[PDB]
Formats: sequence, structure tokens, C-alpha cells
Amino acid sequence: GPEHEFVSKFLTLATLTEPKLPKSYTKPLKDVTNLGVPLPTLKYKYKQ
Amino acid sequence: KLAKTLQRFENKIKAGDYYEAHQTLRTIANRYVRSKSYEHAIELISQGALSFLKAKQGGSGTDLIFYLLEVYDLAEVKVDDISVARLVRLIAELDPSEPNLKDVITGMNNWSIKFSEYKFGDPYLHNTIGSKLLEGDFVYEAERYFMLGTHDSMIKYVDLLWDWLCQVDDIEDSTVAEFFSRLVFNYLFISNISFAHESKDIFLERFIEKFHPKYEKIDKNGYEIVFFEDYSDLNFLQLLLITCQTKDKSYFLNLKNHYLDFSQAYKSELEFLGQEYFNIV
Ligand SMILES: [Hg+2]
Repeated sequence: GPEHEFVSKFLTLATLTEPKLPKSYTKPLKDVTNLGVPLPTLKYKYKQ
Repeated sequence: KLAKTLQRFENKIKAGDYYEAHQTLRTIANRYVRSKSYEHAIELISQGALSFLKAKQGGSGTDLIFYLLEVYDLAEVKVDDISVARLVRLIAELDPSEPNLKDVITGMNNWSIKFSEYKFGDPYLHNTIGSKLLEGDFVYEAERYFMLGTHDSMIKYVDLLWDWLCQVDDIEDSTVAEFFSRLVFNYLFISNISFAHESKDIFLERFIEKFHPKYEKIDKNGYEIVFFEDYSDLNFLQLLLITCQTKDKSYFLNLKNHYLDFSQAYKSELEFLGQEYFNIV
């Protein structure tokens, strides 16, 4: 309920003006130097 | 001469004299290397490795692959369609159960890093070795390579996570989020916004079809958010994408203020995104 209202308004304002980075934005892979931070492991093992 | 050498080699392979075939090929290859006839060495070693692998002699096959990679380094072989093609061809013959499968793959990726403009390796090669690693049960490495791969890799990455999720027989919001968030964070980290949106769509589309959760689509100015009534984490994660796109500190702060818990669970990731997209130290 209230969450729906927040998400809807947030999205409306976040896109009021066109975002600095468009949806089609792609930093050339050859220019990537940092992969960010390690993500945690999934809390389950993988079954092959 | 080389053709004759290969003929004798293949003959020994067919007769099952693997030891002799292996020993003689390395001796002749050694000679080409000493003569600095690297192209001759590469052709001999490459065909030799392929022959052993097709004959199910993994030990001798991988041994020659390592030899091939060392000469690639020695000869300063640049990463391109031809040099990569030889490796892709060998990978197709590698049994996912080879004891040293991982080391062979690492050697290939390392060479592509060293002789290309890609700090983390060639994306085309990544698409191929990523699938081989998955087959060999090296799931986190497969993920990393697919993340650093091509568009086809993005599709394979979504399949990996989707299939994994369906494996754990658990659809708690926290669990579905553990899988979904990896697509969102990884593509945000390497700034491939288009891949983030596509993978996101495929994953959510599939989740909807499979489990039929309660939801309502919210569309604004060409953007869409699938509001889940019982998957608040998924709502938060979808909003992250648009927020980083805006690079607006205010929205970032507003989003986190509304999702306090999730902001704590993803504290480390959000801190990185804070500096990456909002210039927040
Ligand atoms: Hg964000």
C-alpha cells in the first residue's frame, strides 16, 4: 500500500528529467578497471 | 617437413603409441622454438594438443596446451580472432572432468589479459571458457567470466542464476533477492546499464511466469518497475538501477532512507555505488 505510493512517486521524480545515464549506457569493457566489491556467496551450494 | 612430422605423429596416435607421439612432438617443437620458428611451433603444438584430446588423452593434451600458451607468451601472440580461435577449438575438446581443467582455463584467460586491451581478459574468450567452467562445477568463476563477457554471456549468466534459484526450492524474498541482486550489482559495478536492464527483465519475467506473485507494473517516462506486494527487496533492487543512472545524491539518499534494512544488508555494495555513481567518498 504505502510502499506502492512511494515506489510510484520515486520513479516519477527520478525520471522527471532524463537520467544522466540512459538505459542503453554501456561503459566500454576495455575501460573497466574496477570490478567493485566482492559479493557474498549465495547461502546455498550449487548442484550440477 | 611439418606436414610429414604431423603425419608420423597422427600415425603414432592411431596406433595408440601416445608416449612416443608425445615425446617426439615436444622434441621437434623444442627445435622450432630454439630456431625462433614460433609459427611452426604453434601449429605443431596446437594440432598435437587437439589430437590427444580427441583421443581422450587428457594428460598429454593439456600438457601441450600449457606448452602452446607458453609459446604464445614467448612469441608475443596478440589476442585476436586467429589466436583465440585456436584456444576455442581446444576448449571444445576438453572433458569438463579434467583434473587440471581450471589451470588450463586460467592460463588461457591470463594470456588474453596480457596481450589484449582487456584488464580482465577477452570477452569473446570469456563467453566460451565461462560455459566450460560451469560444466566443470566452477560456478563463481563462470559468473565472473560471464559478467566480463558478451551479450550472449549475459543471457547465459541469467540462465545460471535462474537455474540455480530453481535448485534451492526456496522463494522467500530474501532468497530470490540473493540471486537477483547479483545481476543488478555486477552490471552496475562494470557500468553496463543496458545489460543490467535486460538481465533484470529476463529474470523478473521468468519469476513472474513461474511463481505468479502479486504485482503491478508501474511505468513512467519509458521506465518500468514491477512492484511486488510480497517482495520488497526486489522492489528496492529495481529502483537502485534507475537511481545510479541519475547520479543524483538526493535520490540515492532518499531511496536508502526508505529501505533501511536492505540498505544495511547491502551496506558494502551501496558504499561502492555511492563513490562510483554519486561521487560520495
Ligand atoms: Hg543506486
